[PDB]
Amino acid sequence: PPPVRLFGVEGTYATALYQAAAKNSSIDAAFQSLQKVESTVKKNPKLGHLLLNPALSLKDRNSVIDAIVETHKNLDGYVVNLLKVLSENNRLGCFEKIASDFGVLNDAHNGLLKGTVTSAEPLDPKSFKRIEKALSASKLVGQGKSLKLENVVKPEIKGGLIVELGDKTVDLSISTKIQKLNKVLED
Amino acid sequence: TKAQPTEVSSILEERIKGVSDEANLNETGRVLAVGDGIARVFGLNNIQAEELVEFSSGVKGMALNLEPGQVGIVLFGSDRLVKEGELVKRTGNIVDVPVGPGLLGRVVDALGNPIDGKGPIDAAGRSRAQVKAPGILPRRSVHEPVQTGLKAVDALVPIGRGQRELIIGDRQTGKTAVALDTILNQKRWNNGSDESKKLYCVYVAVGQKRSTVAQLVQTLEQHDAMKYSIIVAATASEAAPLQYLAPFTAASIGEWFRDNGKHALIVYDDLSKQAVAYRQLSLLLRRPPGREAYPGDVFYLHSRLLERAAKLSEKEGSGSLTALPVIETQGGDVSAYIPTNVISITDGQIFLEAELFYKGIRPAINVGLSVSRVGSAAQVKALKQVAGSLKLFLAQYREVAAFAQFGSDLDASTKQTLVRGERLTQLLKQNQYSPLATEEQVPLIYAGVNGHLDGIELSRIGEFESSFLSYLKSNHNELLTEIREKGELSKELLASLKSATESFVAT
Amino acid sequence: STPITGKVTAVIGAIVDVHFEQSELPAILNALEIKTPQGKLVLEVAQHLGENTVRTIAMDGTEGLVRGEKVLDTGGPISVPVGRETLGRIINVIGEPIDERGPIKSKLRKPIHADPPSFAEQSTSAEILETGIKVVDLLAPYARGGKIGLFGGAGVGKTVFIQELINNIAKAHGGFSVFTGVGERTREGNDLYREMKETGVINLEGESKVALVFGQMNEPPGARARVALTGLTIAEYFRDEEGQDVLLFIDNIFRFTQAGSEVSALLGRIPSAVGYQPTLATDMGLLQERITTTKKGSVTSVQAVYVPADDLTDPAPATTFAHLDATTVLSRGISELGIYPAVDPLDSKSRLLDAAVVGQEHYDVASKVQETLQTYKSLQDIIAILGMDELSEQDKLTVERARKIQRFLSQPFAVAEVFTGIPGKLVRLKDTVASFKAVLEGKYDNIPEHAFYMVGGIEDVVAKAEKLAA
Amino acid sequence: TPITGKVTAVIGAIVDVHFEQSELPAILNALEIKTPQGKLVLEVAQHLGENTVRTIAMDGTEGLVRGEKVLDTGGPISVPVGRETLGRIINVIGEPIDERGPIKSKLRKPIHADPPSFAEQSTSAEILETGIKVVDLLAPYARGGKIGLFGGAGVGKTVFIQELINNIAKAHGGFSVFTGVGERTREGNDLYREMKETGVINLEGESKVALVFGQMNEPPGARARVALTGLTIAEYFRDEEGQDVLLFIDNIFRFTQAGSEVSALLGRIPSAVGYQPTLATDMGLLQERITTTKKGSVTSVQAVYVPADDLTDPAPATTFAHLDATTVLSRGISELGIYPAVDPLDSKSRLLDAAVVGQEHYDVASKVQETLQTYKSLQDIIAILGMDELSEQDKLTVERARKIQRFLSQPFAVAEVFTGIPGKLVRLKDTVASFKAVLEGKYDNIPEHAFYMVGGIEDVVAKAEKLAA
Repeated sequence: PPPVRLFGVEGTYATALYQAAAKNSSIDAAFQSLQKVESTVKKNPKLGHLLLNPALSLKDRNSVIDAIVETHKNLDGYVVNLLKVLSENNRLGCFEKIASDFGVLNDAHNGLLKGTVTSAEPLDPKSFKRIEKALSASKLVGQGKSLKLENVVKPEIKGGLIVELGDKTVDLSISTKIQKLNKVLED
Repeated sequence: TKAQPTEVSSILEERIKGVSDEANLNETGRVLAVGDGIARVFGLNNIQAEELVEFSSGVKGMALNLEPGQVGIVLFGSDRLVKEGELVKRTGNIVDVPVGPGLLGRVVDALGNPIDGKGPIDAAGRSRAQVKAPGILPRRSVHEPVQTGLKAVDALVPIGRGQRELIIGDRQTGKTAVALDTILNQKRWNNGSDESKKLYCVYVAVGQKRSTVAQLVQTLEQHDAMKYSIIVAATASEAAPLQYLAPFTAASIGEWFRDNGKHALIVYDDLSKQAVAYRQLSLLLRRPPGREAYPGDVFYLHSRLLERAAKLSEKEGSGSLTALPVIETQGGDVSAYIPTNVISITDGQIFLEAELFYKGIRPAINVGLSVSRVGSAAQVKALKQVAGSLKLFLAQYREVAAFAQFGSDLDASTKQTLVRGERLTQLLKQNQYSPLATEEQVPLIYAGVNGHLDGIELSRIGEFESSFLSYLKSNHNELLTEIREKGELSKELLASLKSATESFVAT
Repeated sequence: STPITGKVTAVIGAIVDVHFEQSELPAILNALEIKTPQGKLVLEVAQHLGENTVRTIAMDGTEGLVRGEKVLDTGGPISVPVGRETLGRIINVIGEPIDERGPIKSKLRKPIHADPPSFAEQSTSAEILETGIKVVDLLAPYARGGKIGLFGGAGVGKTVFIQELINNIAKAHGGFSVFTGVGERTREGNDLYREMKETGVINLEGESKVALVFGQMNEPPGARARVALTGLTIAEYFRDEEGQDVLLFIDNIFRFTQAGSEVSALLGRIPSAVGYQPTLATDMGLLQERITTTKKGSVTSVQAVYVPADDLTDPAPATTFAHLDATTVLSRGISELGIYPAVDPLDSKSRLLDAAVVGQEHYDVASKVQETLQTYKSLQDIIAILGMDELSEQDKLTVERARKIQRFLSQPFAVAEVFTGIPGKLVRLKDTVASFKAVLEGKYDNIPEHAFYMVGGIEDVVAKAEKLAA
Repeated sequence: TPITGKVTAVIGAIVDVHFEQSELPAILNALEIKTPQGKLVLEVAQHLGENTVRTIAMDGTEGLVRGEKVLDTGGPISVPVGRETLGRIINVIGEPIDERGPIKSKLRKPIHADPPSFAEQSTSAEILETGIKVVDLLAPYARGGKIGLFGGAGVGKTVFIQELINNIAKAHGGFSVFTGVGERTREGNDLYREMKETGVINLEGESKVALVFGQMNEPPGARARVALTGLTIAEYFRDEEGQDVLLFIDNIFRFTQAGSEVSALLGRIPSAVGYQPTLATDMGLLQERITTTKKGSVTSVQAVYVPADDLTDPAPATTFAHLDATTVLSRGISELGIYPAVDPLDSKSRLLDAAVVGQEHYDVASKVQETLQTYKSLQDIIAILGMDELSEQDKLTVERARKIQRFLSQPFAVAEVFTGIPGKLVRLKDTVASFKAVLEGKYDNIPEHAFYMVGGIEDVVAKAEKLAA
């Protein structure tokens, strides 16, 4: 079965897509072509959301598909069959949804495990590196499966950081500790 | 977010893979979900509605939902045979049953297999489960008696051939016994000749345990009446689709009698259990309406079933299936949806009352809640004359009786009524599993109505009835022959009968 | 136009969904025909559900429908035939001759759906219909153009009452009548057919002063619902385009409710009280409003209603109760007492019994009758238990007259020469008023009680006194 | 190659598995998930497709980790049956919970089995005497029959059943199965002790009884398949060992309840009241797996906890259909204090025919019914207007009926303790005679309280002497 079954509707499309291109290989190619047409789809404003939204027929949708394969003639063919499927199921609002999911499955297949280090402020590159090193040398990412890690800045968190990936987190923020401390001296 | 039945991942991945099946979308299709005895198969787009589909397990199932991609095929068997991904190949036939005279002396399951196992059915045809009701033009007005041998039924709510008469009343009030009495009196015609003057009785048993059915066949074999009866059975164990299909295929068997021009009678016991079966079937189908717990369209099911019994014209060979529905009433609630529906469809009600069962009328028919809309035109001409004011007397008795239990100083007129009335109810009293010949119901009603028994003490009325009949059998057996032969009472006969009755007042 | 082809997608009961192609959408309330070995299955378009997929209700049986079966669109509501040829010919729900006389149609067809007549169109009646049935004439006077309503129990000779009305009133009047039967039994159908052939109202060598639309309940629920609309349009054709007065008859409108309840549930609409359709009111309303006396014509409906388990507090009778002008209650008890008409006089109410409308004399006489009977009913309890003798001389005279009046109500019916044998009597309105007045004064208290029983007018009552005397 | 799977969902005790292998166990197959608490037995009930079955879980869920290994046991749970079942109390899985150690299995049979054929059926008619006065007079039981109670208070139901076991099963010599579906653990312990005491279970000795006991605390799903297990044990005796058996089932309302509980979770939109939209079929199979075939006669006793005492509820209603005789027990008669609490106007038996128990028996019963019905009829009038101010004829009837009502009493032997009155068991032949006399008003001349809570006519005479002092 696919690397990581995310489940969920619209991810049934992704699952299907994944296994279909997995058994014929060339998943990276499929993903790349899908990304490329997806990116120029977002960067085309009519059919950027103003024709991604339902209000079209099967037939009118089909002619939208025909225009889509004009946009980048030769994608990977499996994703051209996917476009047909999407036309027939008359979903296209969950087009980017499938794209994101196929990416997750794809980069899971690659083993590129992207994570995140939400923090209050942009952190030092030494901090980035040390955390990445530690994380690679941890049980959590033993390595063998590639590590990507992204620090993001979220203002809501007040001080500290939380490292997250694999549904395994170490939450060592300041805000939470303050909360608990306040609470315990309100008792 | 939409979830379509075509978003099944094996289907979906095949479509993405380009190449996809056809022909397994015509005459074949692959099961994909199946549980609750209700399959959903993908394919079969050449399926016609109501068709029978052969599961590769060997299960046969009719198809009741043709959905926008998945045909919902109701299994006739247990799903412990069926399993996911099986192929089903369309039989290509809507259900059909063998119909013939060979069904006489056969207990048969819905698909027409002898479950009494008296070997192969001698089937003179096959028929289809649904057959639309004969039109107005095929019909001709009723003119044929049916004498159940129960005095109250014949006198008060007469039944004729073609009529729809609903037997309604509380659960297991020996519901079967009321019906069985009719069958037993059809021995009298059975012994006789002219086969269109014989009712070939079809007892349909839905939802009942094998032991109950087995007892019935023993009783019938005891009365040697299985020699002219067909028992179509669908026991409780037998599948809900098979139970649903059982009345409509019983009807088809009946129509074969009609087609031959012969007359027959079909007991549908219980239609209520058909309705429960259809409730479970509908809900298992995802069939949307609760209907007060019975799905909308149950009235359509019952209505189409019942209107397939009719008295036909002589250019239709003068056929006539007569029907007797049996409806259990949950606490006597006639405003319950299934009871309401049936009452409208039928042309009579034969309400049975529990209190009166205990009071000693056994069977007990609450004559207030019993009607026969068609009425006399099947009541013997003689019996019509005698029982003319029997209805009035009883009606007066009912009003008077209400007053009477407050037992105040009685108006002379009321205590005349009270005394007469008390005797009349006791006169009516029936004895289970013992029909009575109409020729010998005419004397008893004459005696009672002409007040000869009003005097005779209440306790010994039961003795009197037996003895009176014996006395007439001994002495006025010529008179009885005439009542049998001529079936309307002449002035001379009325007087003769009066003289005989008068003599028997003092014994 | 060109064929508008739809492909069935789901056959699941009466609901059959069709997949018309783009730019060839039908419209709500159109009629689709599907060619079948059963002739033409008619589907009434009832929803658009999206992407050129309609949800339609079947009018013929849905057995053996093969998935993706081509569906033609007629393009508009079911189009009946209308004409003066409709008179004396029997046509089924889709307007097809079941009398097997072949083609019926004048020059016109009309849609089954039609808009209710406007406020402007309305014209108020005041004419007094004569039924000849004395109890009805005095104590619940009917009016020509009215919306008469036969509330009563389960088919309690219900058909017989209606049959008598058709037998008397139809021949008597010069107008047309329309008998519409909503899912009435095929036994009843054969009887009606035979009966009106016998009474010659239906004369197959001549014209008929009535048309028939006999609906049978073997027909699916959808057909049961819209049989009423079909009949209604024929009446509209008479009222409007033939300009004449009519005397519509519908039977039984509880079946109209039941049918509608069923297809509401089939349509998936959340059922209201006692399972009855959420659209019950407006559907009843549409039928009822359509029938009215305009300045184009006048149509006098008699709509039978079946009061399930004799409980009219049940919403379906109660909803109809509002819409009908001149209610009539038929009671099992009164029938059982042996009085045919089974109409219970004190329970029947007609708002046409307004004093001016029927004239002061009629009103006063009828008030006196009503009081006399009501007193008698009150006194029934005293006589029964307490005793007859303790009643006053005044009370005793009122009781004796009431028993006579009670059985003076009893009059035979011509169509119950079959259900009895005694030939019926059509009694003039004036004669009835006169005869009841006489009785109250006790001018015929020298006549036996049983010489009022089951006879017509005063002349008959006097004659029957002589017969009993002999 | 055992079918491996993962636990996709754990929505209540209706776990869903996703088999990774393309092999798919069929409906009613059984799966074992090896629990760190033991094992959990699950039974495949739907195939929802995408290799995701939906399985009923027969043991108490908790600690389930989604993804846990599944193993396919295949087919319905196959219990072990034999003569070795006799003298064991066995759990749903068939393992002795009375710690008699593992049964020496002979034949192990799947819990689900198809119900015997129409041909197989044979109709018995032999009277089975009870010795309870009301039972004997009003609704005589038959041997091989399906007997029914429709009690509302289980406190009374258990006593009634206990009395039946006490009388009938000592007289009976053949094998007997007690299957107690969802009943009180304390009560079950009482039975186990009592049975062991009355030697029917003799553990050191031999037992001609076997026991299956299902506690009401056991998870609903477990309770659902307790019944099927018992029917299998019974079937083994009936068929395979051929012996004439007995069977007691109490409380079979719990079978119904359990189904109603699972139904929602299974994914079925519930039918009226709340009962599962599969109620008729499920009940049907169960009551047709209990039969008197031509290979054996199994007298079965079914006890129904009518909820709220509403018989009109569909679940009691569908129980009424499959029973040869019923003896509805109701709160009113309990309030009247009469033990047995059998309604005398709500009992029936197929054997009440005069062709069976004789015309004289039937006539005696007829008079009792009519008299009591009159008495019930005049209850309104009695309250509104004095009983003195009723008709002379009626007052005799009323006096007779008050006596009849009291006469119907009879102290139980098992509950001789609970009643506090030494038990009374009276012959059927004696009963008919006694009532006949009373109806002829022979003993109508002595206190009404002398008929109250005591047995036979001779005892009434003696109690008159006691009262007279």
